[PDB]
Amino acid sequence: AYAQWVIIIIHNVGSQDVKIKNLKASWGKLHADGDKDAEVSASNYEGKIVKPDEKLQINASGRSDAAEGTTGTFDLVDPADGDKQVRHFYWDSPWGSKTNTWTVSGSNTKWMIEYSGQNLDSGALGTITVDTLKKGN
Ligand code: NA
Repeated sequence: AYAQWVIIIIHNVGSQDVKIKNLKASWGKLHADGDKDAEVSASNYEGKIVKPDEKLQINASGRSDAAEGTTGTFDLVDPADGDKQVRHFYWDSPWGSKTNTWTVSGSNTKWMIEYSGQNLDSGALGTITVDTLKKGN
C-alpha cells in the first residue's frame, strides 16, 4: 500500500547498437528522471538507439493518490538485422501488498540479456538494470 514505480536502465555492454520499440505504459505513466509526477511522452524513447557503453533510463509511476500501480511493456530490437526482436519486456508494480512481476521473453540467440534489481515482493518493483550484448551465433 505505497507509491508504485519502476526505473529500467538499459545498459549496452556490447559493441553493437540496440534499439527500443513499442514502449507503452498500460497503467500509470512514463515520467522524467527524478520526478514521478512529471509525465513524458513515449516518443522521447520510441525508436531510440542505445549505443555501446551507453545507458538509457525509462521511469514509470502509478497514480499514487488513486491507489494505482504501473504496468507496461517494451521491446528491444536489432537495428542491424531489420529491427528483428531481441526480447520483449513486461513490468507490473501493482498498488498494495500485491507481488510484482518483471518478465523478459522471446528469443534471439545473437543477443545475451542479463537483468537484476527487481523487487518481486511487496513494495515498488524498483530499479532494474538490463545489460545487453550482441554475441552472434
Ligand atoms: Na507493488
